[PDB]
Amino acid sequence: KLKKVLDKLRLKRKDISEAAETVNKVVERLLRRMQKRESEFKGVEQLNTGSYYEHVKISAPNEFDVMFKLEVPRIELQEYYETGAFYLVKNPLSHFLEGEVLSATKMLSKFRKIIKEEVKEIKDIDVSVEKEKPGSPAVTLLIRNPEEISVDIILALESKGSWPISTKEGLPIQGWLGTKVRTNLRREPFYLVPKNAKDGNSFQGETWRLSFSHTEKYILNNHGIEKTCCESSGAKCCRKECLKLMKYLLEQLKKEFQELDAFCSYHVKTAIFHMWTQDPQDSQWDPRNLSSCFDKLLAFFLECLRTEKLDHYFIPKFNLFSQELIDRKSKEFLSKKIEYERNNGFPIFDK
Amino acid sequence: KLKKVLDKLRLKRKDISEAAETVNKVVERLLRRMQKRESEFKGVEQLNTGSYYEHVKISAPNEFDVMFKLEVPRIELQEYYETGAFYLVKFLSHFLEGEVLSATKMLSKFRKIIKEEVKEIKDIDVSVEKEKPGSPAVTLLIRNPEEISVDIILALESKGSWPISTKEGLPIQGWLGTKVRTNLRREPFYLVPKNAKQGETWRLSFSHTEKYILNNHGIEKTCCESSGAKCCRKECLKLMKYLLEQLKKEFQELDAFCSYHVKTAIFHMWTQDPQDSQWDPRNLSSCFDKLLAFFLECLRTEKLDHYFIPKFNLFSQELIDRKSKEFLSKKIEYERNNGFPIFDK
DNA sequence: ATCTGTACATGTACAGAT
DNA sequence: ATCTGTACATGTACAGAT
DNA sequence: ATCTGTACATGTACAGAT
DNA sequence: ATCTGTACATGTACAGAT
Ligand SMILES: Nc1ncnc2c1ncn2[C@@H]1O[C@H](COP(=O)(O)CP(=O)(O)OP(=O)(O)O)[C@@H](O)[C@H]1O
Ligand SMILES: Nc1ncnc2c1ncn2[C@@H]1O[C@H](COP(=O)(O)CP(=O)(O)OP(=O)(O)O)[C@@H](O)[C@H]1O
Ligand SMILES: [Mn+2]
Ligand SMILES: [Mn+2]
Ligand SMILES: [Mn+2]
Ligand SMILES: [Mn+2]
Ligand SMILES: [Zn+2]
Ligand SMILES: [Zn+2]
Repeated sequence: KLKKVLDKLRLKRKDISEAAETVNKVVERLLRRMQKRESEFKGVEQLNTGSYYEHVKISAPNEFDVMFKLEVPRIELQEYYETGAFYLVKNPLSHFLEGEVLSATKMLSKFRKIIKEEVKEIKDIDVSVEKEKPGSPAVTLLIRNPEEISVDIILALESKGSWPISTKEGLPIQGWLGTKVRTNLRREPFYLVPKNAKDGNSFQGETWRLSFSHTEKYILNNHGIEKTCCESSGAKCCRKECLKLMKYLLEQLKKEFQELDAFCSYHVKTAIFHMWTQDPQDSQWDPRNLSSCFDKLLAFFLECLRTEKLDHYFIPKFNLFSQELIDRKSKEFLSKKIEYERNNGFPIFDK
Repeated sequence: KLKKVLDKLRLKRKDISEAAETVNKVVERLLRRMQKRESEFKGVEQLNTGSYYEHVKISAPNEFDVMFKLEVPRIELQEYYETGAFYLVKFLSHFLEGEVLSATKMLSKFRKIIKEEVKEIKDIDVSVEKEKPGSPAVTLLIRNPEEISVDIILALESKGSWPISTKEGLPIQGWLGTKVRTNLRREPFYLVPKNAKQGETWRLSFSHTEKYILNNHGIEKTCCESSGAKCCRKECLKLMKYLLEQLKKEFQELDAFCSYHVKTAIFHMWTQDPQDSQWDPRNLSSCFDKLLAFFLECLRTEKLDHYFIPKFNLFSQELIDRKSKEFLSKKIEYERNNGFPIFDK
């Protein structure tokens, strides 16, 4: 029943194969262009992230996320007004500086210009660059070989120092993945992507946001308290399956209802990270109990909506569901929709 | 009772501190000599190994193992007979015996250098132990004034795929898992100048892999961590090591046995019984008793396969006589059936 | 002659197809 | 249950640069 | 190239709580 | 007796400086 829904959401190998071949060609060509001698982005490296590379993409392989990450040694960070997530950042990049402050907007604008130039010279493939969207750190490619595929090329600064202080009590995996895992994860770099809002606030053009997309990918692919969870000599859990179901519920509601424009799949991802922390035992995600596991995720998400509280998993003081970011009305609208589907056998899964 | 024995075997923080301070001085000075000096071993790097660095040393901090590992440009290995563990090495040109990199020549120069440097140490009472023909180590004897031995082990580091003899080894797939096993086998492998029984042959070492396993020994990621549950795996290893050590002190008949037999056996047992709840501290007695039963079965079948190299039998007749295994069997069974009176010594 | 940034070589987990 | 395409970590060969 | 600084894992040690 | 919290000690991966 839920299993039949998962059957419908499963990607097909033929679609995967055809989509990846084209995405890989485009991305490699753009990455090579970035290495040309006079490029401010020479030395940028690729990191594939997001649902496709975590194996939780649903319905079709039609949206791919790729970070083009540039190491920026000897950075000093200044927190933007105690928000925990947003920072000012203070030589190939000297053209993007205003005094000692690195402009996210100048740097993103040049990045976009280079990508557009290279895209125009692709005659192989039907590909174009989507109009910039406010609040996005990405240059998005629209590929039509024939099926529509979007690729988000995300500009990111790489810093190898210790993670900012706002993350100190974040990543609360000690009871689940453990202390050695958390220590090792926090020794990896952290990333900053352009905030890129057009909201008339101070430093609009120069504000960067923390990204832990690499850490999140690791977690999704190494998600059990037991080392053998979902391995060929261990037991299958239903953690990724619950994430896929919850993502589908949101995707379906969002297609129908403009009232839900403020919500995105990262809200669901964040909520399930909290549930995986609350219920760390693999036996609490037994496949035989798929319905009750999905049901408890739903109940948890409803509580987050109704109490207006969903803390960023890495930055606990940052509340993704504050009234400042999302209206009461929107949260209540979504709450009623979720409770309806839950209590009437998920008719939206049949559409 | 077993817990009281463990209390006696526990190292004291003050002894640890005093022993490590002296060991670290001597080791650092030898490692530095191997460098800025125009030695064939320039670029050798330190890797601490064995029971002290795995936190399973018992009784006193009086025996330390250190590898001085040298990366060597793509070598070619030829298995010695079909021993699995021993190899001739081809492509430091000073250490060739017509094209083969001689374990004896290379170890001899290494040992010469260490001896020379040791003679110039004036602040610490340290000497080099007479060479043992079976040993890949240059062994130091420190009087601190307590007696401390340090094994400085020369090792070639190779970054290639592990040799074919290890293909079915490291059988951790059901315990630590496939990602762990794959990642482990992506690390280098080591060759130490332990001769086959000759002079040119080298032997495989996985001391780095063994150390990782002892530090990451649970099916659960949180085993023995501050937000997980304590298991009794290392405590059973300590107890079994002490039983062998005590029997070996009393009976010369047991000279062919060593702690690495016990280590190998418990690796096998941890693979057979992977679940952390099968090693609950409340069940220390049962756990130690099943380790004993397992070891007795290894003795009775004359079979103890190297954990990494399955065709290498540490209990073959060629290495250990039938009578020696039977002698040990009887001793172990006596201690087991009389409540371990040797633990009270 | 050597050095090297770039891309191929090797190996296998994950999960879809049969 | 087996077979099989993709992703990806790490080793290494080498055209072009020095 | 080498070396120090940081962070926190692994331990010992012991009082107070359970 | 064990568990839990704090203090005190060593080992170790790796960034950044030199
Ligand atoms: N607001 C945010 N805060 C932190 N990280 C974010 C974020 N938005 C996106 N990300 C990161 O960037 C990745 C890609 O984002 P999206 O493409 O928008 C979604 P997704 O996780 O890939 O699933 P989907 O594309 O199937 O909906 C996320 O997986 C997450 O790691
Ligand atoms: N026969 C062998 N084969 C492979 N590796 C061996 C070996 N003998 C010793 N080693 C490696 O070298 C390490 C140190 O060896 P030893 O000092 O002889 C023992 P130990 O494991 O340190 O315990 P112990 O010194 O408390 O008795 C071992 O732990 C192992 O990793
Ligand atoms: Mn995505
Ligand atoms: Mn995206
Ligand atoms: Mn030792
Ligand atoms: Mn030794
Ligand atoms: Zn799982
Ligand atoms: Zn444990």
